Amino acid sequence: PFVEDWDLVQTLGEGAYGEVQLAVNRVTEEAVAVKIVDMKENIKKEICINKMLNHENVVKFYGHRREGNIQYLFLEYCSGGELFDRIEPDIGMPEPDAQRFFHQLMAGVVYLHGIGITHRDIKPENLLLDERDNLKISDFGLATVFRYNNRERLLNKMCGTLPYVAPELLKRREFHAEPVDVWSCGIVLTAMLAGELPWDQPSDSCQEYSDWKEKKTYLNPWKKIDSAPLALLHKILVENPSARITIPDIKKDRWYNKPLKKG
Ligand SMILES: COc1ccc2c(c1)C(=O)N(c1nc(C(=O)Nc3cnccc3N3CCNCC3)cs1)C2
Repeated sequence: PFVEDWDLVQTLGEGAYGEVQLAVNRVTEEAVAVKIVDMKENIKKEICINKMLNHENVVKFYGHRREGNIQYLFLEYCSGGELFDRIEPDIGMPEPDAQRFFHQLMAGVVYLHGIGITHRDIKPENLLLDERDNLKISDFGLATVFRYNNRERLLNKMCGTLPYVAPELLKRREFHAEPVDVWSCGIVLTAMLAGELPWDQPSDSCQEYSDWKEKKTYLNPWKKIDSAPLALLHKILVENPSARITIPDIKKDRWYNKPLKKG
């Protein structure tokens, strides 16, 4: 119905996380997003993490309010919707659009990693667009601290979404946070340029993944991707996280720096 001065007008999504509604102030007409969670900390950590975020490519956190067993997180509304909906199945989107979104995604991720936070569930469904089609990273429910007091801590928990998770997450007891988020970004880039995900999961039991390791790029989705961006994907989707390209080096990539124009 409504929270304090805000009216909940439309459902922007629902799942195990609860539900997200578009809240409109009856007085000012201002619009924000409200995440409603049933208590039925988990949310405490998410709240603490959101409180430390301040970046143009990260969904802003305005505050929260508790009402019994119900917790309300006030977040930045993104009228452009989910990046997922800009990906035409089997087609993808124009390369210039994909490059722009990728640059913005990198900016957001560099920001997070800079403050010692890893997102852990980067995928098109969690990447939102504002009124100017600027990309914003959302959903910090799986986010965690991987660097504190200049000391890195390896991760061990299994979390994320199979098609987007890095292989080491499935094979190693402990692993570095950063290369996992980098890998997810590479899968997102693949989806944007091909309109399809490369594999159900990055395992040996997965034929699609095995095909990629053997470099069978004459197959989909790789055959749909231009040589320049494909060269970047060859550097990102590297099984060994230690050999995987880092963000500083992604920013030096030929395709990343290629001027593109639609149309
Ligand atoms: C215009 O159409 C839409 C459609 C969907 C959405 C919006 C606009 C919009 O602003 N949404 C917003 N979602 C958030 C947010 O923090 N969401 C969010 C937070 N916590 C867990 C899950 C979340 N979402 C589930 C749905 N996919 C995106 C992430 C902030 S704004 C979701």
